[PDB]
Amino acid sequence: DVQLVENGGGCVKAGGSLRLSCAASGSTDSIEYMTWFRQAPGKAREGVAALYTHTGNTYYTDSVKGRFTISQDKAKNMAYLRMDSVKSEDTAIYTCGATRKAVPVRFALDQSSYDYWGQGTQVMVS
Amino acid sequence: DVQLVENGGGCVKAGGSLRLSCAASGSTDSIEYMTWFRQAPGKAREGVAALYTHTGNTYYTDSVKGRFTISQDKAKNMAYLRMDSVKSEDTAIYTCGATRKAVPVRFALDQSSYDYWGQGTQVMVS
Amino acid sequence: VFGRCELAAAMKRHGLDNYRGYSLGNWVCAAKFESNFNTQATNRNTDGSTDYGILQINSRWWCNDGRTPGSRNLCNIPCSALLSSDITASVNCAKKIVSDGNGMNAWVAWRNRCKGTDVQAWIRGCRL
Amino acid sequence: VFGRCELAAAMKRHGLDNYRGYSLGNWVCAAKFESNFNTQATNRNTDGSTDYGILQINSRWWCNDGRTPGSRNLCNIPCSALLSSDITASVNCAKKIVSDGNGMNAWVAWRNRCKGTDVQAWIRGCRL
Repeated sequence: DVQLVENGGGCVKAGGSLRLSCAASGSTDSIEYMTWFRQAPGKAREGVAALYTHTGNTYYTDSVKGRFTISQDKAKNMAYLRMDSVKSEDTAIYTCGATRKAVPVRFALDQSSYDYWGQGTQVMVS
Repeated sequence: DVQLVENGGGCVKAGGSLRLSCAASGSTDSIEYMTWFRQAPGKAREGVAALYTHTGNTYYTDSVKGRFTISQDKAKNMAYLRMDSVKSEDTAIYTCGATRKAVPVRFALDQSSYDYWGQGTQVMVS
Repeated sequence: VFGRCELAAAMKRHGLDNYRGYSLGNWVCAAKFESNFNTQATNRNTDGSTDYGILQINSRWWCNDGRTPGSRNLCNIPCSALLSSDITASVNCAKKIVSDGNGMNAWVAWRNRCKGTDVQAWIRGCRL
Repeated sequence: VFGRCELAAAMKRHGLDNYRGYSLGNWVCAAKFESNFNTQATNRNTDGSTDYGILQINSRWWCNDGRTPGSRNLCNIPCSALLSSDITASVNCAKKIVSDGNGMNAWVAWRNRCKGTDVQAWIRGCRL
């Protein structure tokens, strides 16, 4: 039982730096993966940057490769996604998904695999 | 047969002035009502500022009372909604709804009565 | 087919005279361009609503036919009453329609032809 | 119930020794805290998946029991084989599980007790 709350977002022009913050509550011990899914208008939800809470390995989608950085803290049960060199296509609603089971790496970006989600936080680019 | 296209929006400072502009094409003679519906995250679509093309009577929701002003031009079949004293709650996606029929006043802000919708335009408040 | 002058006289009797600051010519013109002076005339709509009465009152918001989706039936008067051979129901519901707040602009015929025109010519010479 | 030293010897014979840079103690501790040296133990899950084998291999991603939604059966080995009285299938699928990339961190018991702990004590005195 983990409830996900997103923080940050808002206005950042192209090339700016913006940090998205996500937190976990309840039975945070069972948390295994933390991923950000962008619900762009007219496009289905898709993973952006998966993560493993314990090992810390980061997996990124080809679009956001070399641009976004995702890390987390074990004592706080929060993971944040730094973004840079944002472009027009980056406009979407980001959801900080979560799961309570050890998902395979190839399925780390799969929305269906995850068993928890948080309120959508928007990201827009001027 | 009228298709609605939105313009403007985007990032704006709190208390700033924003001019959302909307347009109609095709069989625009049948156009009767033009209204702005804000699809805020986690909230269902709701009317904001109903307007009548011919009489010009302007009807606003209690939230946007005394703040937003809606006006249109008969020759340019365009209706724009000025925004002032914007706050965080105003942050939402505004949709330029329209109708081909004379809806009652009480239902002027109800989406179900309307028949035409446009592409949602993003509105941001810092 | 209803007569022009007789319809104007009946409307004046019913009390629609000087309703919402509109002369009888406006109403006579609107009815003539709406139903060609036929209370039995009906017209379908793409949404499924059907106009009723001499003034072509829409069922989706005014009269409950039971065949149109989302019938608000604000007048609460059955569409059959508007379809009746008498014009009382049509004028009774048109009073509520005009009193809605937007006046006579709601009806398409009135705006198309009856608005900003010599509506008095329609009633001229009727000896009312 | 498998013997602890005998279980370690069987795992060493199977080739699991020094797999993914993990000593036999890690595997022994993981098995002990997963199924208490029992290959016949099975546990349900809220999502409907059922763990199988001595190492408690989950069916949703590893073995196809046919009774769990979204069975990705990555080990493509029937859950019955893991449920078998031998530990061959369990170790065979555990090799793929640990080879996934995250190591033995996938197994909850290993992280809880066999991670950063004197796992070598489990195999100590087993004359292997």
